[PDB]
Amino acid sequence: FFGETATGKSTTKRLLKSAIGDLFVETGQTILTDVLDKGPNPFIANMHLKRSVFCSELPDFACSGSKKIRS
Amino acid sequence: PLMTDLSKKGYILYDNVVTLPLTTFQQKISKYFNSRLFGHDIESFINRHKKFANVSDEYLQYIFIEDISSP
Amino acid sequence: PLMTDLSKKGYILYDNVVTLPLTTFQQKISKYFNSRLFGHDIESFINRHKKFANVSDEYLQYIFIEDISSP
Amino acid sequence: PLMTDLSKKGYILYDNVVTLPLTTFQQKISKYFNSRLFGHDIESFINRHKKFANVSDEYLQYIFIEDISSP
Repeated sequence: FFGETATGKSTTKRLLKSAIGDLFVETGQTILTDVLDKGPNPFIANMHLKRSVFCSELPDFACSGSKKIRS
Repeated sequence: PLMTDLSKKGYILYDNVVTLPLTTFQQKISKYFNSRLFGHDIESFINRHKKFANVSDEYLQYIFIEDISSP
Repeated sequence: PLMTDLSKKGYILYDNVVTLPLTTFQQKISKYFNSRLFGHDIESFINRHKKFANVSDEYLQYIFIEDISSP
Repeated sequence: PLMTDLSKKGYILYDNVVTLPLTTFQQKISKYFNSRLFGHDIESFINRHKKFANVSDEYLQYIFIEDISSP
């Protein structure tokens, strides 16, 4: 979902969460950057038997100290 | 309609884009604020739309109000 | 009211703000304290207490007692 | 079989590969595709095809499709 800020992208988020119920979950930035095969990573644990995960608020990647996303 | 004064500066309107030299931008921002302490945030701001349109010419699509408002 | 008498002693009344040259305070504190020994401590105090009047001039918001009291 | 005319074009059968210098690509195609910033993705490969011949001479393994076939 690409666009400028304050374009109502969260409106669809809040509509879909209410429409779906418990099957929708918001997940932070751990899964696309941080390693999940090493250490305790409940992020992959809670997604079991879920129908929708969301990920947002991704910051700048060119900033100093920002970890580049491993594919 | 604000062509006249810009045409007095020798600039040429290409693709309805006002040619703002990068050096002039640095000069006008440094006239008001320090540039050494404001380098990181400024470069982060400009990296989003920075591109090499020419080998040595870089025009910015932002027009300062002080350059178009008569004193 | 007593700023004018201090004004002739190297102080400029800019926006009712006392302007203190750096070297005046450097010499006054180095007349007794070896600045080499506590250079880091003085530097830490400075950047914790530095105030930017403008891009170039730096001033301290204090008036020495001997500056106003006659010897 | 095209070595009859490519010999006059500067093709040299070294390491069983005949290609073009890297310098001519910047003026023709890479004018809008800068290699100083966004070219790194290919540079990692390019460095694996360069040879210890000259520091100021670049030898890139790329042949234009239209350079041989008449449009």
